[PDB]
Amino acid sequence: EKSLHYLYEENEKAQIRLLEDEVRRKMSERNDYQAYYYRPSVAKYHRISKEAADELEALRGD
Amino acid sequence: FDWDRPSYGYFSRAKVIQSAREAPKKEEKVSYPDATPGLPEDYPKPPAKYGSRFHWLE
Repeated sequence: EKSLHYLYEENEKAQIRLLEDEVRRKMSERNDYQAYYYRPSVAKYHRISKEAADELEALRGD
Repeated sequence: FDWDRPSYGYFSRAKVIQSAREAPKKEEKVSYPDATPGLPEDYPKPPAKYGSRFHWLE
């Protein structure tokens, strides 16, 4: 029965490892989730420079 | 014509008027119903089944 319990645990671990292999393959194929294969690009600096150019339009003058 | 000359900086200031034509609508924020979603902070996080499941560790 210890062999039965260890075989059940190892078979469920093998099934979860196979399932996470298909999940990681489908995640890296389409780049869908933010966690693993997502290469993050931000538009923060473009918005910062556009906001700064918007404040600089008010300060033009004499 | 009884017109006086304006000052030296009359036309160089900001001029405010009332316009007959209506103003153009501000652009709506772009919508992305299929974005790149992440794990939300209110998502429940139970402990992992069988630990790491990576090379006999748990």
